[PDB]
Amino acid sequence: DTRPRFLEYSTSECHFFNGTERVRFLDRYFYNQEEYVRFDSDVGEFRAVTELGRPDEEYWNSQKDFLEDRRAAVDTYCRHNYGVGESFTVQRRVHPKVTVYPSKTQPLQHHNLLVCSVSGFYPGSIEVRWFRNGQEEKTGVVSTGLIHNGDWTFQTLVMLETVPRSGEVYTCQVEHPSVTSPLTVEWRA
Amino acid sequence: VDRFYKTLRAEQASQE
Amino acid sequence: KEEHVIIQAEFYLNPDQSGEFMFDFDGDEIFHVDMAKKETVWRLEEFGRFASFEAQGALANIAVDKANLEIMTKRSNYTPITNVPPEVTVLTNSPVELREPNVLICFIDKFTPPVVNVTWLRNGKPVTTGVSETVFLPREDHLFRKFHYLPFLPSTEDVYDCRVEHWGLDEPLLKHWEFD
Ligand SMILES: *[C@@H]1O[C@H](CO)[C@@H](O[C@@H]2O[C@H](CO)[C@@H](O)[C@H](O)[C@H]2NC(C)=O)[C@H](O)[C@H]1NC(C)=O
Ligand SMILES: *[C@@H]1O[C@H](CO)[C@@H](O)[C@H](O)[C@H]1NC(C)=O
Ligand SMILES: *[C@@H]1O[C@H](CO)[C@@H](O)[C@H](O)[C@H]1NC(C)=O
Ligand code: NA
Ligand code: NA
Ligand code: NA
Repeated sequence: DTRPRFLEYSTSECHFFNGTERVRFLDRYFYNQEEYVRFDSDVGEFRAVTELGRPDEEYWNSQKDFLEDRRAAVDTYCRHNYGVGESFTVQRRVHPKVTVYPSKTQPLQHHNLLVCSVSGFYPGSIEVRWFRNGQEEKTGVVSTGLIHNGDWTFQTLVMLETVPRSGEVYTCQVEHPSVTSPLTVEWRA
Repeated sequence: VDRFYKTLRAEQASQE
Repeated sequence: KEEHVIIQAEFYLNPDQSGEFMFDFDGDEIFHVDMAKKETVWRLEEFGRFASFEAQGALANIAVDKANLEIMTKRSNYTPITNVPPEVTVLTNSPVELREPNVLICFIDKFTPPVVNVTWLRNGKPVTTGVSETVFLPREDHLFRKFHYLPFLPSTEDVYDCRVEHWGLDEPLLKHWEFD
């Protein structure tokens, strides 16, 4: 479609620190790609982000019932919605699937890769460590970083650059809040 | 016990 | 220092006359409101057992967003949106094993306006069995994220494509996937 488009977009953001002890409420307004005005709970009033948000800064700050509503949002809206979903969002725990497989080097390099895939876990906070005969490998460890799957799960690929020698035992160790003791998958040449 | 998510109500912009 | 972030993201677009209302928690959709049906649609069905949402609140907000769009369009001297094309990434839910169920993920990121046509292509042919998708998810800036899914049975024979259509792209973007 060639026809021109006009977009009005709004985000009402609740930022939580130390549970609900410290909250930052952000009422943002966007026109097309431009954020024009916003309400910051720290500021306590509406402020124009650009020139286009100036009539809203003057008008929304004079609307006393609307300004008091925004000032009370940290408790009546932010803290309230945190509690409503707490058991299945904040406290949500999905245990990971740990897969260890050898990989081909791109192209022929001195070292081959040993991939530790950690999938289907929640939350995002995870510790993935590589071991060589009980000793932790700190060098030659390559990670794709944290991959969000968009379905309340995460994944990560933690590679080890090594030469399969001696008859060694390689071990990937996984630590996640969903499990009490670290998870391990052993691999041998 | 309120197990309901609350909507942050929207207000009409300035027509000036 | 930030622990968690809850975002209520809402939009209205002209001339399409289409709106959307959703709640986001740490980048994940909690729920969205079905504008046509006047229904709350939970991302994971267990969410509806512990929490609830009155869909009327979302629709009342959308009427205001529409009115605000009308005002903002006039205020900007009728300036249309500059289309930002998306970055498309195709991946799997887990490592690939032959004849073992897996999920293909199509991640569409950094785009505006929030309008796409996403078709999954198995050997160049469209597939709709088991397909699922998120709504237009919020980002730190003015741009949008979206996830599309295709549950599949891995084979050496079968090849895959995610065809994404956006007004910022001159040609429909096809991101390919195949075994090894
Ligand atoms: C998504 O799909 C529809 C078609 O099914 C697109 O709408 C068409 O766009 C072209 C412009 O080149 C027109 O010729 C048609 O009249 C439109 N058809 C309909 C039914 O509206 C739409 O543009 C696509 N959306 C995106 C973002 O690409
Ligand atoms: C978190 O909140 C409590 C309130 O009693 C306080 O004791 C504690 O110091 C806070 N922790 C941090 C890291 O700020
Ligand atoms: C719209 O046009 C007028 C001309 O009088 C001008 O004041 C203003 O800068 C324009 N607004 C924008 C957002 O470009
Ligand atoms: Na951890
Ligand atoms: Na309930
Ligand atoms: Na609700």
